[PDB]
Amino acid sequence: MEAVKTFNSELYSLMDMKPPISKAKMTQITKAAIKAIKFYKHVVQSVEKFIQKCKPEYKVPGLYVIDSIVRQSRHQFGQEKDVFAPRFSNNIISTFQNLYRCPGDDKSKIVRVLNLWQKNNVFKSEIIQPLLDMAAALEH
Amino acid sequence: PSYSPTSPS
Ligand SMILES: [N+]
Repeated sequence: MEAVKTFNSELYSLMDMKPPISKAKMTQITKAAIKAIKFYKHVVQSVEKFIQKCKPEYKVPGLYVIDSIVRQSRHQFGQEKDVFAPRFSNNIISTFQNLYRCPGDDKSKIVRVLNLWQKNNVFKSEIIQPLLDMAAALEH
Repeated sequence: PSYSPTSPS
């Protein structure tokens, strides 16, 4: 899976940079993911694996990868044709459990993304709400 | 410029 090998390289190249990650790098990763759309399942697994394994400082970068991929795919293939949001939604509870192990000052950045996802209907509201509830429950 | 989740695709 050459296209996946190229995606894996871009995603892991996040390790070669101190956050915040540039738009230029996020674009590169996103472009690689889209070119690898035949193996969208392996792309999703690689992103989820990255989020499970990375240092606290790369949690929000990991979430930005999901955001950037999903929005680019919706734009490029059509909102109802996008394969990425539905696939990312399968393990999304586990993904956010992992994301919420970010530094304290990064929690608001996760909520910001969740609110935008709701506002712009990137994910179904039924999916997003428990993710928000988890954020608030952590603050108590 | 750093990535913003508000920025267009
Ligand atoms: N897609």
